[PDB]
Amino acid sequence: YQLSDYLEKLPGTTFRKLYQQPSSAFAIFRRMLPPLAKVFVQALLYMPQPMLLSDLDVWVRPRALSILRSLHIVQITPPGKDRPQEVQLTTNFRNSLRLALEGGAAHNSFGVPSSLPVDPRIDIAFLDNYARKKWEDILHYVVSSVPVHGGPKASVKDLLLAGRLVERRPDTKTGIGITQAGFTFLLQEANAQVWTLLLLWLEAADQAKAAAAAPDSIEMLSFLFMLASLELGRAYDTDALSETRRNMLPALVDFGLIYIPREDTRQYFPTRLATTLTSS
Repeated sequence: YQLSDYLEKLPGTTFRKLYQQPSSAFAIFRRMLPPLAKVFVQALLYMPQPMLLSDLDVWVRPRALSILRSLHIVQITPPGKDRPQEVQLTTNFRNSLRLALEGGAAHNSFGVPSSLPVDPRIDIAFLDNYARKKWEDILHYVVSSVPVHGGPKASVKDLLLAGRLVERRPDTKTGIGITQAGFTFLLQEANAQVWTLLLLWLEAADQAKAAAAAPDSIEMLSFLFMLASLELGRAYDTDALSETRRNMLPALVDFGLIYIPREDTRQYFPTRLATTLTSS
């Protein structure tokens, strides 16, 4: 619904930057492309030259409903461009997806688990309370902007404001009132709610870059996919991340996708919000 809509707006140049990254290409591939599109793309990545449409039809076989829809989804997202009789895949996407399917991606590009002992008090229950309360607060905030005829971190308020889930208002003590977006946002399922905010967190950095040209969204998104491949209740090693990702842990903590302990900022714990992402 949301990620798809977001992606359908992205210009080619970004897609090819995003597909410098196996995990990304493989994540999209895995959990955007429908059962058939996968099948079509597999063969396509394997076969020698930009082959014949008719041969892809011979690949199709049964059921025979999505034969059209599958062409569109493929057409919009990847850099898998074609001209009648010829249907190519973009080097970047090919190269990226291959490495992924051959499990030959950088060793240090995944959630490196941590050797350090795990505080007995940090269980799935803790990591659920934490995350839950974190989201409670955000939801309470956007709620407390509904006319009545502390809350979250300042960085989130400003993000909701920028996102137009909330609008500045002269009348109200808060200085803030709910938008129709905000209403819609409040009705969405906890998954859709997290994506709604994350996509804003992304757009924000574009809206910034654009001006600041008087990390990029792609880096932020890649990392998100990574966090969706990690395991819940397991501690991961901070140092193994790239500077750009070490530099995103605060935002994701604010959002409740990550617990750090104060005791040891060598181990980051993804919450259920982080691992669910792509499975929803």
